[PDB]
Amino acid sequence: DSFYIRTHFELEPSPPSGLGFTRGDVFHVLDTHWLAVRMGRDLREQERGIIPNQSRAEQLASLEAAQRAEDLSALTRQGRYPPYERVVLREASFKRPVVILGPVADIAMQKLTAEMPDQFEIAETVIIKLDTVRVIAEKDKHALLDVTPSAIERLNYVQYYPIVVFFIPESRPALKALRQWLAPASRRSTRRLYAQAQKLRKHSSHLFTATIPLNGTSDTWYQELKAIIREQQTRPIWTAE
Repeated sequence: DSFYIRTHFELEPSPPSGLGFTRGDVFHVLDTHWLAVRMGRDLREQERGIIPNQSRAEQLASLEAAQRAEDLSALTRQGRYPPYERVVLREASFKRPVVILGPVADIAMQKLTAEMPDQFEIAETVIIKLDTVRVIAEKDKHALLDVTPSAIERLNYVQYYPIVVFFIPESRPALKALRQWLAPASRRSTRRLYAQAQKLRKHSSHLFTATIPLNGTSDTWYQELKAIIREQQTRPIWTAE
């Protein structure tokens, strides 16, 4: 047989063929102890190898449960996901949340809702709740999110699959200029924000669905932004088969 599978328990790599996985990873199982291939955010096949069959998989999961006595295990329970979940690709039947990362999340989010109140609303955070995002997607709008990598992994896990856009700053000066021009009254460290972007790029790259170079003070990055949201909104995402 052949199909796509999503894994809901942890497994360590194993020499030479055995593949390791984490809650949320997806495998194109080529043949059925199963021959499988990992699927990256690219949707392009990556490491080829071996993975446990349904039966061994169920045991390995029961085991990992008993051993209990960004960790996503509470969601696997609250979601009632099985060790293996057969998935297929479909275009989202809802407007996908949009996560803006980088030193202009605030500017980007204000301009979007100001220009298009009917397609965008900022998700209100105090701590972010899924229901907040759900309520906004129900109004048929993109929920705009300013959140951590951890938040992003949770949304990916429950299959809201945000569009994640990271903005790359030229330099601390170049960013201070940009901010002074687009957020004149803003009182926030051009310094804390630049270093934050560096931290995100270093360790969080894997969660980005797009990056966009901040290269001046013109509307270009904002233009590319808008095009990228409308495009990736048509791209097929994983969903339960």
